Amino acid sequence: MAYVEIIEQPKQRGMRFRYKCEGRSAGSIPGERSTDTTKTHPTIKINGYTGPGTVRISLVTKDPPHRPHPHELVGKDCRDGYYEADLCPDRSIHSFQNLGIQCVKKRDLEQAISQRIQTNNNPFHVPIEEQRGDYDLNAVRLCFQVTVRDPAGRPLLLTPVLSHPIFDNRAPNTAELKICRVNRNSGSCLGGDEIFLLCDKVQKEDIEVYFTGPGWEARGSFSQADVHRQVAIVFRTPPYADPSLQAPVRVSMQLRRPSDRELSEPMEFQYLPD
Amino acid sequence: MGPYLQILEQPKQRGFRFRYVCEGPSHGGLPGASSEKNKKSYPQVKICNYVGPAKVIVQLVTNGKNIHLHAHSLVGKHCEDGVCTVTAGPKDMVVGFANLGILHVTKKKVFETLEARMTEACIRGYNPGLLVHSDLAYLQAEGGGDRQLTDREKEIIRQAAVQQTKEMDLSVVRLMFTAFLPDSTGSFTRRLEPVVSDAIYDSKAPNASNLKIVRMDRTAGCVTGGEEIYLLCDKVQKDDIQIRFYEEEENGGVWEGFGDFSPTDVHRQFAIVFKTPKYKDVNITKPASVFVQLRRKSDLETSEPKPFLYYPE
DNA sequence: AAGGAATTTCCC
DNA sequence: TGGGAAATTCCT
Repeated sequence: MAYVEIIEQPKQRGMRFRYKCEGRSAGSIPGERSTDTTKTHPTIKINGYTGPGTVRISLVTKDPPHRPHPHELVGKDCRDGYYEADLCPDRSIHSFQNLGIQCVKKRDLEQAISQRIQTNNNPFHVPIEEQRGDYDLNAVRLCFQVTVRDPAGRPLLLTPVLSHPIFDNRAPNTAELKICRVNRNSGSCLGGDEIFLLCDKVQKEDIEVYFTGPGWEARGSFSQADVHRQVAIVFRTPPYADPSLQAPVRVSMQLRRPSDRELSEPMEFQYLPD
Repeated sequence: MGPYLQILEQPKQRGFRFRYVCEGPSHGGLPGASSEKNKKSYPQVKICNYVGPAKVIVQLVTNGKNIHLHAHSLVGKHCEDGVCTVTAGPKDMVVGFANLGILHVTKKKVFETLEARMTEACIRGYNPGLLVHSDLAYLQAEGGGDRQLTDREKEIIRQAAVQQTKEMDLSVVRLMFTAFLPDSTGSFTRRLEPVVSDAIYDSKAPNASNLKIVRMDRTAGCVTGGEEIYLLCDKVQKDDIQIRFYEEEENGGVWEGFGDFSPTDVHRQFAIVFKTPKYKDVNITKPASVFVQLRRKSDLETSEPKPFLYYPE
């Protein structure tokens, strides 16, 4: 028949899930490689078919037994929670510019779930008793239950492919990593220089200041007590490999979260001689 | 009249975080303007030129321009329906209100909670139409077993419990003290001039919090000023905050400098990147110690002053 | 749209 | 007791 291949995966970490009351529609889901100027959008690529049909963009969970994720995907053509539209003919590459990821309070948890079953939302079909218990609200994998047509005009539902993980950047434990600004960016190649780093919310229990550099790797020394209300870290700089540098070395420093092994954008830092 | 309500002490006006309903059971109380270091103090009131036994009540009132019933309710002690009822009518008429809690209402449960509040007082003998609507100037300690608030008179409390719902200020509240003395047999009919205290402003309120400088980047710099300093602080508002350096002069005199920074320089209401100001006299030859403090442009409230040291170029 | 803050809840 | 963080409604 035909296969589904999502072209613009959803920006891993960027958007912040919104509650109904949160002015509902207040932005969409950015294309994986979106930029401040060049805005992109998640575009699917249904190969093996070129005509009409439908698309039912649903939202499940990030783990194999892909249960349907409780909170709704609102906006353009989004009904009862999911999304259901069509497929352009002279188009074998359709994108979705209009889709917010709304979150469900814990209070409204199981309700949203019943609303998941009362709507017949179950892309891979997982037994009701299985599709229960706990759910990972801070992350989802958009589903694509698109319908094509065999060589006779008969509708055909292909593989419900999943989108790369979408994490509620509002979630402290998986938001994006940013270094707003920093005290100083020079320090001695002997280390020990206290730095004041301002960052986007981080969880003290799970965070580190990572210092790269060809053949050299270390982290700044600090402590829980040194992270201020999740938006600042006062740490001491690490010794450089050469305890008697001869000329400025421009190493890199980025925020590192062990748990998901992710790193912030690198920031210039230059170790100066003794 | 003679016997009234004297507030011999009051809270600290700012410090306590008025807890809500789903925050847990009495995780604290309302202290008082008295640090002491060893012990402490709660809002203590008394009655001067008093009578014999007497029971004083207390209802949370709204700050605003027109004093009326406040949606929030007091909890614990002799409180019930947000109104504490204390006796303390032995020999002395000094009553201390300790371990009192304040429950914050939902930004939605205001109207509904208000309405009822304006009924628990109407029916009862305390603050009738003198804290709701001045059309029910009576129906207080009239002794009525339970006055049936006519579909007409109950609609008065409704209209009041409707307009006042849009004026309400959920972050500030004031304690009202109303004491009633005995009368005929033993019942407490007659009331003494009710007296409102100061505002206690919720702690979980940004524009009222207690300012503090947890720590700063550097605590010294050149008189020339203009040196960058990092400051980590307790929650503040970018638009309403300022760093202020100051010093004491001979006899009369106080120098004053403000840190140069844009609200954009305030990181998540917890940090500020600013530049030091020029010192009084950039001609000094010896280090001069000044004091730095965090201050709110609105209530001109300050913080614990920190010893900043200026030195020669 | 693309964010920063307020005030209730949630716990350590 | 506190009091920080997670939650979640509010407001450009």
